[PDB]
Amino acid sequence: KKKRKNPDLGFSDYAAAQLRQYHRLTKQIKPDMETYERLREKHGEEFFPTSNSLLHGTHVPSTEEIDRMVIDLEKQIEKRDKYSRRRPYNDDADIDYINERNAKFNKKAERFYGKYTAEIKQNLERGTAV
Amino acid sequence: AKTVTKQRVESHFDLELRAAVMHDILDMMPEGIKQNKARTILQHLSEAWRCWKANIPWKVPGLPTPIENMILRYVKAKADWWTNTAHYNRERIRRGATVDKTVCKKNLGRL
Amino acid sequence: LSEARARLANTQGKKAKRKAREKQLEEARRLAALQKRRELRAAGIEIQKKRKRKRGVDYNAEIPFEKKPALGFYDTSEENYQALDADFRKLRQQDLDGELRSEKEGRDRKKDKQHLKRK
Amino acid sequence: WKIPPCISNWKNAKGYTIPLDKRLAADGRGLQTVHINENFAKLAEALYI
Amino acid sequence: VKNKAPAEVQITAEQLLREAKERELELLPPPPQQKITDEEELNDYKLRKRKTFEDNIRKNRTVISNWIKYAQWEESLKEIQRARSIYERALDVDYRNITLWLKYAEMEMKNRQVNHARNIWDRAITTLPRVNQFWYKYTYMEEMLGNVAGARQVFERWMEWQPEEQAWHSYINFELRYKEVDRARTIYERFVLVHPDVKNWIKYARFEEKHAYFAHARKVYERAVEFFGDEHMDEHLYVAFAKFEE
Amino acid sequence: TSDDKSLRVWEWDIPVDFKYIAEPSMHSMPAVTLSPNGKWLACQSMDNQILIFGAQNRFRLNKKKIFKGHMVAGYACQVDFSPDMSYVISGDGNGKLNIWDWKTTKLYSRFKAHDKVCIGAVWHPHETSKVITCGWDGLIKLW
RNA sequence: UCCUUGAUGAUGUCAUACUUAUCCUGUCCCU
RNA sequence: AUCGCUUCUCGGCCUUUUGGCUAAGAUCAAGUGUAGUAUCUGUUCUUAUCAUUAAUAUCGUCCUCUACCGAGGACAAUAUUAA
Ligand SMILES: [Mg+2]
Repeated sequence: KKKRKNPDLGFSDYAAAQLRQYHRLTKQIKPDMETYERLREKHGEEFFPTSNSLLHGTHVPSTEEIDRMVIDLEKQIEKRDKYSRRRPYNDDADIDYINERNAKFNKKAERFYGKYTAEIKQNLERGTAV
Repeated sequence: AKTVTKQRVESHFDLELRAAVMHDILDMMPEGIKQNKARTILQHLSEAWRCWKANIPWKVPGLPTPIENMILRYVKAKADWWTNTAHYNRERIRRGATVDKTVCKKNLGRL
Repeated sequence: LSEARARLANTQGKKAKRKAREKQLEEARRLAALQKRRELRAAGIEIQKKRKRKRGVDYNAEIPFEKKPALGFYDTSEENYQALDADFRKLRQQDLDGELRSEKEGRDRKKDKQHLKRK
Repeated sequence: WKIPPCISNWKNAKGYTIPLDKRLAADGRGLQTVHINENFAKLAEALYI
Repeated sequence: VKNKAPAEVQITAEQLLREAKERELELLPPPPQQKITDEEELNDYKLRKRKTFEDNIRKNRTVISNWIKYAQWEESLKEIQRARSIYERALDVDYRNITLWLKYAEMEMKNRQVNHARNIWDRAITTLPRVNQFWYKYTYMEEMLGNVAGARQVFERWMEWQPEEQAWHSYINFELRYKEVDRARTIYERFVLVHPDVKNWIKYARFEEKHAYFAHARKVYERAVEFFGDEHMDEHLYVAFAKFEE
Repeated sequence: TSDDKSLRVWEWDIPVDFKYIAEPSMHSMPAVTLSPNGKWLACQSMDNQILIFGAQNRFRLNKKKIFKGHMVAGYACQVDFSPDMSYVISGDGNGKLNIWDWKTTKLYSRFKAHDKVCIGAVWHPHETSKVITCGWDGLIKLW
């Protein structure tokens, strides 16, 4: 029995998120050795190419290969589409906005200036006192 | 290529100051910053100039100190411009030289 | 209090307000002209219309400011794409553009309201 | 290197409604700290004497 | 008869805000469900939408999202030659914007155009070669398509640039994923020759441990402790070599 | 009723129009029909609804009665009311008749009769047993 | 040899009250 | 312990969001009329959908063929018995 924990830190980079996404996708894939050793025996010496080998303009993927690629890419697109999970909308909070963009601007304002404007909120709720 | 004559002077100054700040914030951000956020800093520059004219102390509670120092720099530049223009126009209105009525009211409002 | 609520809700100038009405009227006149043209095509009458503008017909006629894709090192002349199935007996203007975000989030906040209020 | 949104005392282009604590987050007029001198005391006392 | 009397409710400002938001005096109704018949009306719809997007492109000019929305709309209707034109125009505007290359290549992958997408990846890694996103996705497309030798060649083109630690580990993991502990050993030799660091020799030695090559691992150890010298080394190298011989 | 979305009411043989009704909201009125009581009008507005306008001197549309179970994006159509004003039958592009309860204001019944879009629907004025429809497919049907 | 889903008198008419292609420039009442 | 589905909770992205300038750019209180339009209040009529079976046989439109006519095929309910 094995065990692994993989949380995430903050954003920091569009390349670190790429690399995390790549490690996920690249651990998920499983090779089939039959096609591999078939192509190995067929191609022989040129199966371990350098940068300048010759085979750049030759490969033609059979229908199952491109089907596997498109299925994988659709799964990847769906996992990317779930990137911002929608927080649930309670209506018990005293609303503070006259619009739909106004609400999101007030949310950004509470993100940035919520740590500082905490005494004045207490004054406004206790009756503009202290 | 329209010339900056007399009715375009202030608008062109504010058109060029804003471009200078655009260049400086594109060069000031480090290597892996998301390259948005120019509009927000320009709004802060506008607010620092309005607090300068209002003699209101301007202080944004969290703001990176290179951005805060750069906005203070360009606000001091526009302040020197505004004040030296007010000196020149007041000396003109005093000596009797030809001035517009609009620049008379503008000079009163600056003074 | 009524004027207070009406002036708190407002965020638009005169010009935005007239453009909103103009867009509504454009939608109305487009539906009316569509009704007339669909009736003419239904009964069968080939009345044509004019068009007087420089650009604008360049969009459906061909590709607007076409750049061919730069090509190289892999033969890309045989392969081609399969076009869209029409299905002109179920299809809606809403069906092509997809559900706009305010409808989906309205359905979601309705579901949230129900599951909060019943619990 | 994150930039906070500008909440202005003057301009409200899209006519939003901003909470009062946010709207009055002008800290400089709250930390301005009008501090009195100690030479008013000598003046007041000498004048009463 | 009106009665002055002190109340109970005492209306507040947040109640005014709640009642002002519910007036909805800017929320226009959605357009009516309009069923379109034969392709005259479909072309009229397309005319309206293309005019809207081309007008947004005229004003913004830059603003890369406008191009992306218009290209996604063209790919949704399987008119992907239009979208090839739109992405090529957008790359004429801004060729250094990496997600634009990504969306163009993922359209050509998604629509079963393996060969167009493959051309796009080749052009992408040519023009923006220090963007590692491009190389990962192109060597991953060549692995999902089954072109093993093609992914070998793209990895070799990528190792020509001397990228970073993670690129070489991804190439080694590719090799080890298939078979080929000898070729992964060659890539490990190149990697320790192009990134000399104590942690890299430790990782390569740990590799030779985990594939049971204790004589090879000891030769790596003897080649590492001699290469670093005498005056520089931190603990970790001799700690790992001590733990190995333990 | 006109292509421009307005109604013009007139006395007979006199050119001027006494009452003009327009609201920026209403999309159009391609077909309008008058109740057997002479009390209510029914327009099939393009906007996918039916509007009731009081026949009575006050030509003011009333909020209480509305109909929106059916879609005509932009089709001419006939709306009729079952004699006795019990029901309203709309014919639509999709081809399905929409029967509403006037009293209760709710789509009581619906048919997918016709395979092509259907226009005029008539309730036999004397017999309650049936209605007659027509539409593009070229057939007259009796329901 | 089909086909798809529900929110407690109503509806209509008459009367009363509130805003002009359309303009004029200000005062009451008790100790 | 592991994998998948569902309910609930939470963190991160959420500049995706306030897209110029000046003398805050300037200024700052009120009915006079009508008819016409809109809204509200009563005055009047709400609870349900309507109308035999089994067996047997066979004028109108459309298509094809032959010289308006004839033939063939298909579709549209009809007749009889019995409670
Ligand atoms: Mg205004």
